[PDB]
Amino acid sequence: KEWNGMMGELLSGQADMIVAPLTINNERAQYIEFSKPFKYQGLTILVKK
Amino acid sequence: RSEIVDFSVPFVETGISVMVARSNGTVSPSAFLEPYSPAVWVMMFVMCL
Repeated sequence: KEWNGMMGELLSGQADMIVAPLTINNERAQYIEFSKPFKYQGLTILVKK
Repeated sequence: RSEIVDFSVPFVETGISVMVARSNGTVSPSAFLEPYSPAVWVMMFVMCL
């Protein structure tokens, strides 16, 4: 019932496209459809110099 | 290939990358002979005088 954030907006019907830095994972892929990635990335740690 | 067939989520990344041999043994720069800060050298000169 609770899809918080921009994902809920697309699913509910407010917006039919979610152009944004949206990561591709299993949970979202089950409900919405993901296009081919436009940028390959991965989690990393940022620390102060 | 994606126009006549239907691919899936890319499970491995690829691309036109560049391979360059690493420069073994980085040489100390010209200004590597000064471990002392510039204020260090000036203070030493003033003390000598």
